[PDB]
Amino acid sequence: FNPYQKGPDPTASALERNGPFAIRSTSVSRTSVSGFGGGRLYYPTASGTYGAIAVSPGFTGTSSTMTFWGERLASHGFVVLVIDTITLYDQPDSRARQLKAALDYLATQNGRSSSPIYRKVDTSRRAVAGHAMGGGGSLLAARDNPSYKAAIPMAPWATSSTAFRTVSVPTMIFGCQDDSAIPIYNAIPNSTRKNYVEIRDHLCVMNGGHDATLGKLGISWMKRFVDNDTRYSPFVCGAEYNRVVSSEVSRSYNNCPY
Repeated sequence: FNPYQKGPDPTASALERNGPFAIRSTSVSRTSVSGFGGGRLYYPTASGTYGAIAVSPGFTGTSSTMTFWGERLASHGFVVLVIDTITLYDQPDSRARQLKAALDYLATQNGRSSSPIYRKVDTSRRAVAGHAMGGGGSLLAARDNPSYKAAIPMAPWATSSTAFRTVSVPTMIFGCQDDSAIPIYNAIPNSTRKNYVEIRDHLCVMNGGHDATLGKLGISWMKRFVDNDTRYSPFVCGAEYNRVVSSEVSRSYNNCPY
């Protein structure tokens, strides 16, 4: 009995579409929060306590460019806050701090009976994700906050790959072959559970056309690590992953099994 397990036993097709949790979304206003630029909160309406995921857009990106991830993750049983940055021009380090703020905001809101997500978040199970500089942001957050359960940097950008040589959070990186992501993956300690999947734009991961495959891989990673849902092992390490990776995928690395 995994107490964090949610949703039906997984299938490829169910992971290639919006999931079985009905979700609502609300706007988090800039005026309500000091540590980030507000954003879009997606949450399963169904009773329960869920893992919390904060997702960063990249450089000049808005929460609206990442709504795919809000809906896709939340609809498979996560509370997902797609942040807007304090400015469009915020660097990775600032995106990292804003992702950490967004997760702390989710923990604070969890405890307020005023909040639609009152008692809906397991504040012990947090993950980060983001696109480009938001990817670098997610990975810096995960570096600084090893209690986090998972990171998914998608087309990650940073000024240094050696910055990630202490990452201790299970990290799935998405690459777009015709775009940095590999030096980042190589820098992560091989003692850290990690996975690289290269799709064949820079915004091939952004709201992209490989939505099916990237969504499946991403939900699977959050399930496996945020929920400890070993039902998804076939989808991140086993026969299903190997099917995905063998097809659309130019290259993949991992240190499977986990």
